[PDB]
Amino acid sequence: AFLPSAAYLTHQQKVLQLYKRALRHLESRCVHRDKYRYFACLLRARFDEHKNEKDMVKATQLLREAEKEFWHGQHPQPYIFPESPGGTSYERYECYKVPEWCLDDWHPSEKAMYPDYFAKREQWKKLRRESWEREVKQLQEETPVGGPRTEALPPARKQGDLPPLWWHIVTRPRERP
Amino acid sequence: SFPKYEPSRLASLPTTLDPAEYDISSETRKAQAERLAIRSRLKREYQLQYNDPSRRGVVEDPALIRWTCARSANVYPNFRPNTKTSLLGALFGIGPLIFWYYVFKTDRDRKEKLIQEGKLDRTFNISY
Amino acid sequence: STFVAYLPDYRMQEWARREAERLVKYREAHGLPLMESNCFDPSKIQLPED
Amino acid sequence: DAPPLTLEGIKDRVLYVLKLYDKIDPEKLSVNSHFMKDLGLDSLDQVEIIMAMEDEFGFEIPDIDAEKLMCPQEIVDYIADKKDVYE
Amino acid sequence: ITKDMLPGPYPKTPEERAAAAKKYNMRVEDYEPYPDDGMGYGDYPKLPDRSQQERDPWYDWDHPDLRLNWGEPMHWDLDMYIRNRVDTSPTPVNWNLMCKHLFGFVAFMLFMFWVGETYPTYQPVGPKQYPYNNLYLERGGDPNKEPEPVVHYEI
Amino acid sequence: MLKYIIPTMMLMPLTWLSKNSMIWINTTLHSLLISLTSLLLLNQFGDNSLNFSLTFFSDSLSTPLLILTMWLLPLMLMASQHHLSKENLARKKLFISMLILLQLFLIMTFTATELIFFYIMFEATLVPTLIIITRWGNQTERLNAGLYFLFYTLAGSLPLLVALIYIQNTMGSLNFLILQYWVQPMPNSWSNTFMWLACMMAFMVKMPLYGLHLWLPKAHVEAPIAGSMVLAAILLKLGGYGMMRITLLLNPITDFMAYPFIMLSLWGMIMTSSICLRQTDLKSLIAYSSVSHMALVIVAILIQTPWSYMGATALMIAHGLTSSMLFCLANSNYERVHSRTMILARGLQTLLPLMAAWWLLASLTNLALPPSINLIGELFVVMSTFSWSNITIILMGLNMVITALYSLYMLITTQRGKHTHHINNILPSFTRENALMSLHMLPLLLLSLNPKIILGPLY
Amino acid sequence: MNLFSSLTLVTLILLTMPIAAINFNTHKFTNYPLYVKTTISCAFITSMIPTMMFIHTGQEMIISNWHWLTIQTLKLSLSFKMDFFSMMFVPVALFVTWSIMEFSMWYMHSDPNINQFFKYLLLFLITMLILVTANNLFQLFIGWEGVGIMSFLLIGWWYGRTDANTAALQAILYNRIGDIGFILAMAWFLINLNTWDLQQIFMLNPNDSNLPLMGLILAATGKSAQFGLHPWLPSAMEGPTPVSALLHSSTMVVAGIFLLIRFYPLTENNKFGQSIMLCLGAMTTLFTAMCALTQNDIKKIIAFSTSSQLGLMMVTIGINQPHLAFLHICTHAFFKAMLFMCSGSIIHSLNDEQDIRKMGGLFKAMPFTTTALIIGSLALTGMPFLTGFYSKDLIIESANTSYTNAWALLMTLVATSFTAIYSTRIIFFALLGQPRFPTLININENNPFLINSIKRLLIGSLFAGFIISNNIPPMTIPQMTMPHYLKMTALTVTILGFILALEISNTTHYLKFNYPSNTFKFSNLLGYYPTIMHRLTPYMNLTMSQKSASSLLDLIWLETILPKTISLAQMKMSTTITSQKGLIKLYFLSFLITILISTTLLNFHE
Amino acid sequence: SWDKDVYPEPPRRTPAPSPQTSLPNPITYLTKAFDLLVDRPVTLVREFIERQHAKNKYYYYHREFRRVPDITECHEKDVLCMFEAEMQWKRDYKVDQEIVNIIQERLKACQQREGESHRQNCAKELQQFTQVVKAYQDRYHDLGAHYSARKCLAKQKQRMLAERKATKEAA
Repeated sequence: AFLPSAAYLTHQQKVLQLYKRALRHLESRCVHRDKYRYFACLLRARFDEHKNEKDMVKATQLLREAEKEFWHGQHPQPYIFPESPGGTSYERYECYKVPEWCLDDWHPSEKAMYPDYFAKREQWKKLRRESWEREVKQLQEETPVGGPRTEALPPARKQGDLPPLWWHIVTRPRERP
Repeated sequence: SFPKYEPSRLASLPTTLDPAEYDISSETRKAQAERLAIRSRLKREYQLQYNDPSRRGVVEDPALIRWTCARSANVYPNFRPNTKTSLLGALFGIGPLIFWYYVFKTDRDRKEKLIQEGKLDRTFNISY
Repeated sequence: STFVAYLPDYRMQEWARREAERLVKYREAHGLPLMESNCFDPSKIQLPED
Repeated sequence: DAPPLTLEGIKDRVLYVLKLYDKIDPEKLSVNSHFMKDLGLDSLDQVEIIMAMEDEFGFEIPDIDAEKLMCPQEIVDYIADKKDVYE
Repeated sequence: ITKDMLPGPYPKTPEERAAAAKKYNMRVEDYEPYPDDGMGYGDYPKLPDRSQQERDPWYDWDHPDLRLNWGEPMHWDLDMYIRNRVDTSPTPVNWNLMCKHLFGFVAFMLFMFWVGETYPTYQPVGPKQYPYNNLYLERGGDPNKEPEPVVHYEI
Repeated sequence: MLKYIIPTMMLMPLTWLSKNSMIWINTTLHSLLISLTSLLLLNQFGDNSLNFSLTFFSDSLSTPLLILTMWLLPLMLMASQHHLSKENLARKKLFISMLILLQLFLIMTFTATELIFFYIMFEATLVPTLIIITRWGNQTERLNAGLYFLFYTLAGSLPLLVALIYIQNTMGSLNFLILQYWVQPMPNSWSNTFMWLACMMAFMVKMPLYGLHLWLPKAHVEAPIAGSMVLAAILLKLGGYGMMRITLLLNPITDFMAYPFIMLSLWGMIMTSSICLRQTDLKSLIAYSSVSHMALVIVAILIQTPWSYMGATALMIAHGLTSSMLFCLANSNYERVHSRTMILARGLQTLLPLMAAWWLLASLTNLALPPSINLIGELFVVMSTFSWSNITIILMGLNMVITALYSLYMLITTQRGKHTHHINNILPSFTRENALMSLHMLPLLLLSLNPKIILGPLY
Repeated sequence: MNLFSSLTLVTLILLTMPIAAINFNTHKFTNYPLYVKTTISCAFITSMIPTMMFIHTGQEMIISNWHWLTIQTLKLSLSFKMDFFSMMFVPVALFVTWSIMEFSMWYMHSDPNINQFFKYLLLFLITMLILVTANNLFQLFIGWEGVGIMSFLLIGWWYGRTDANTAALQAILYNRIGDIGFILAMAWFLINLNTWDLQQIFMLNPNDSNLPLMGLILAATGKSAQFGLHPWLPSAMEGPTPVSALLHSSTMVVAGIFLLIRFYPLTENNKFGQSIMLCLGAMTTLFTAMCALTQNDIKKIIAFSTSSQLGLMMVTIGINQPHLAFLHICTHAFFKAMLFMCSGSIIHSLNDEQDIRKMGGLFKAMPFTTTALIIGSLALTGMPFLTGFYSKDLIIESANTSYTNAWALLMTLVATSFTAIYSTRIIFFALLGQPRFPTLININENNPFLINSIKRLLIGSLFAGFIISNNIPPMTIPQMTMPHYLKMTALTVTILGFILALEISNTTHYLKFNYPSNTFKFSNLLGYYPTIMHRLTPYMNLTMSQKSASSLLDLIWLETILPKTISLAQMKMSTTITSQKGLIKLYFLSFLITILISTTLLNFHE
Repeated sequence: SWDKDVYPEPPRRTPAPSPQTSLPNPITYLTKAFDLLVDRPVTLVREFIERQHAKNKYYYYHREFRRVPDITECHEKDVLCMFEAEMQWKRDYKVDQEIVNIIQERLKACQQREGESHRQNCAKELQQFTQVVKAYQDRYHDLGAHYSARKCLAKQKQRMLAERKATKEAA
């Protein structure tokens, strides 16, 4: 469907996604732990009934009818974790995730009260500006004709070389500022 | 049995119920590979223009400028006056105006006729 | 703000209230009605004869 | 309120949750054990184990990331990078 | 910016459509322009009319709030389909079933309220008996005129 | 009014004789001094106008507009002194000269005793605004906007000239006091129909009336900040003042004449407001908000009731100040992000807290939050129009939704949400910008205490 | 006179001075929430003293202390009206807001911007004190828009979460519809009575008073979250929990009900408005109770509960018993603040896990919180000799022995049963049962602020209902002679609801699986009301904003009619004029034709 | 101070507080503490300010206007006296608006003062208010936003003509 590395979802991935969503919806509909455990064992037995199959078309519309049945028997209000999207606490503290580059706009009066941290930040900035050239040199040659086919990035190859395009992942803001 | 999902303009079909997602033909495979390659090339261009230490400014997004110019300034050079546009302009451009004018003229004529015959309660109405 | 807070009795409006403080004081003493329904004297009006 | 967590505690809790599983044994369970190659389980067992840690730590791990959490050290790595350990 | 990277007229023949698809960085088959009804859409393609909520949030986007990648050719009505506005996510129940259920429920309750207004309920007692001609003087009646006196007796 | 014209004519060599680094400070100091001396026009009466000579007079209507104009000019010099820092010294001095000439033209126009002087000065206000728009504008197609503005104004105002000369040749004079004392009723004839049209269409063009408002969404966008402010906060009120003066002369035909035009606003201010629901350009959104407020002004003036007049002038002053502040906010954000796209810059509260506070205050004053002047004016207009007819409350009430439905929307997308990743040139707030926005906002909150000086000539 | 007016005005000034104190600040404050909490408590005492003197004597007054505007024949002045409603509403709101100070001081200690939060909430209380003590209608308008705007701000406290922004925009839209109704009522009163004061409105007593009554009904529907404009109150649950406990439960949501309480002499002589309010209230309380029957989020459940109580208060307004509704406000605020505040304590104690399906076993882990929740639920149900019994049960005694609508009373009783059902459902799921939270137990409530605050609210819910019900002057005639089967109606309905809800929870506890019925899908998707209209009402607007107003008319057709046709004709005939071949013979032939036409066809020489 | 006739007030009748319980009322002690703490220093400050006022006293006067012939004794298109007539008419309009404000204040004060007996104890105030607003509507209503003395004169002539046809159709 829409994945970063693969261009499609295989049959195994579809089955596992259906199993996980079915377990989540069954846990939502079966609030008490023991009823949920019993019906999870029943659902695992039902899934293992058709595990050993040799015809791909049979697995195809078996998965179609299973997804239709799961759509019919879903919870209208499924349980959502607080940090998951759609939850009550989703992307809340993202309002407080101030990016690091704003620290480059501070006054020298308020930069003098954190000397050591700003010295270490200067060292990190120097490391970034000396690693950018060799990281783009690494990414230029490794890229084949027509650009990269997948979104996966090559890792660090030579000793002393940082991975390409690493700044906006390593220096991303913390979860709890 | 089950109640089959009937999609509408404000209720899209679920992605896992789509038959086209369950197609394993080769043409869908090359289409998915081609769109993945296009998306990977655009993503690579973005994070190349994004992680540059020398750059301190706005990374230009051509798609956003394209969308704004399509919405704002490219609507009149690609307009042809035909029967559909004329009918939609006559139904929506002057219809509400004449309807509102008629209902307000009727209401004001009724109010003036009631006032001039001395039946409307205007005893304490001294602010106008 | 000092200037607009201290305009000298703007538009004579406050004065009008003081004038009202006189006028009803007159008209509550001589038994006259509170306010006439004619702005001008009707004895100095010549209606068009028909 | 909201006490911090350390990486040693993270692997202790993950091995604690793993060691209560009835399709696993507490003898050859280690922190560098592949679930199907060196331990011998199923893919259904894999997704159910991922769901077990999702219920344990109170947040949802997406399926695209869930397919690759294949050893207990990799699960500890994903929890470590999610929860910002060693601050 | 440059002139040939900007939208133009409606393409007709295959090679103009291929040039437009190259400009809009989609496939030549996924580029479906709006029909030439003379409305002003130009060569802008028709996205499948889906809200940004329908996109997977677990994907890492360049713009996480809009769930849109950099340089991705957006919908013609993208400002309608933002996460703070009109959505098109699937619902657990059918839309027409939802509409007929809601309309039938509100119509049944309004009819019940109508038939209850027609058929009231009360306590089987008489009226509130008031003194002084049903309180004529306290209700603002003029004391100079004497209305018809009502008199309330014992029972 | 020769105590204010001569200070501006002396400000002209003051900006033609200063050094290359001292033009802004000297012009700002002396224009603020003139703004301080501008308060002497408040010596008004509830029954008479303050007349100085045969050519200049000022009642309680033109006085707030004058104070707003020569208070706005120093704000203009502050707002336009950064993006012209790369310009030539001669062109910078020419820009200040055009602004000073425009202020002189406006203060001569607002105190015109006779209507022909008002008309010629009203058309004379075209030249510096057109020059500024077609010279210092940023976008490519600014010539089209300048041509549209000039031609809409001239095609409106030439039948106004013909009607004014016809009135002067017919009755004998064009003094406003004499016309107040020599007024004659106009019967319901087709000659009086075309007389009303010729006397009105210029002001309906410059208000602008819905249908003829197309010169606003262009000329408010591609113009610079000073031209945008002089287009949004003065000239529409110039047309409104002209319509207020003229409508005395056209009774009682208007009582059966203004039925379409009023309703041409009474629906239009709905759908134009709906355009602000679907706008990708912030400056166009501000311009369409100005269109809606001026349509409300059109309805209030055309129904010619007293409470409508008070609401019209109060909403005029409040909307002028609010639109100038919003245009300054748009200019500051455009300077920071180098794009007028609203969807681009997001989450500015996490980076700019004080600017977010100013955005919140400007948006709150735009949606008529009591007890600000905008709520007073719009409430008086709603009372007057409900006195006119009942059902029109709906045509105002739904607007009460849609205004909020865009203004807070303009507050949300530019301020609230996850901030943009690739934008990393958001500097901290300049002291000049904060000073300019406080000078925009604090007079409004101070006039909220004492609104009795800006409620019209008949309070 | 001397003590009363001075004490009320210094209560207002004491409450408004920390805003200036924080706006004239240069350094960093040392416990600014402690300072504002002390200010709130001192204002509570300073407002409770004239309340005590009013209880002693019965003294009411009106102070027009600042001549602001003298516009035409209308006079607008800063006027405060101290009557029974303001007298017995201000200290209750101040005490609840004092508990909100303490709970917010405990709760938001991890937030670095807590000073701005407390400033926002204090200035909200300023706006609401302007609302409830307003004499003229313009001051009530000021308070209305102030509390609406600051409700928008406090809902959008977390601006990075777009869901909160959507909820705030939805609340603003519904409050603007309420403002539509209020502005219509304002306009009719000014036109037909030439006043904005309540005194002249009460003195004049107009006969055909249907239109302002409908305007005020629309305003109360907009603000008090009645049916048709309800879902913003449950949708605004994504803000902070002290905001939900103070604003969206006890103080803000009763503003329209308070406004219609203030206008009792106008609705005391009109059957149509009373019937309309009664039907609307019954609709609201039954629909909101049915929506609250099968929900899973606790704060959503309590929001639907306070909307149902608002509908019940609308019902008891509609049967011409307004001071019963005011007593129900004064009794409702305490235990609703208690329930929301204990819920927020539980939510913070369990790492922000808000669903009730991941709960249980908190009966003994949270003893004080369980006691507070049990007492709050009992006061909600109508447990005798609690606070709610001193109001709610009483309106039941007035809901049967009156010339009223039958269906409205029927769904009022069914709504009472539903309130009992969901209260014991929340008790059964959150407190009782077995634990379901993740294995890291962080249950802790030993904080002096939280304990003292919930203790104060507990004492309030225990005794304030008795104090208010025995201290208010007798305003109307209570019903006494009435049969036995009608007397036990509220208690029998509550007990039947408790029994049925216990049975359905027990059947849920068994080992069975059932596919969901259509009734469960109706009661779980909020009556299908936010699922349909909020996907249809904006969309049908917004396409009109693009394909009918922006692109079709204001960019094409309006550009085509006046300027472009003129320009096209100009350029076309200019191209026809200047297309000469330069031949002099053609020019002289045209001269000949012109001369012939002038001599014959025009006859220019006569 | 204010004149008692233009803003009348009936004399107050405050009951004597008769105690029936043994519990002392705290409101009396609160009033005593208020008078001991607040009334004395404020009274001393006001006495000092009054002494400072009485050191230096100066007078201000109320402006008056004599009578000019009104708009009905003016030649048409003759500005130099009809301007004075219009000026006096506008001054009379302002004073009359203030009179209506006085009557409205009287009515509202009567309603608030009498409280729950407003339906019976304020008949005179409501009658005078109805009379003054009827006369105000008969004088100034429906003039328009550009009102002048000519418009009011025309409206008065129209009203008297309607009265004349009313008595002619009734005789």
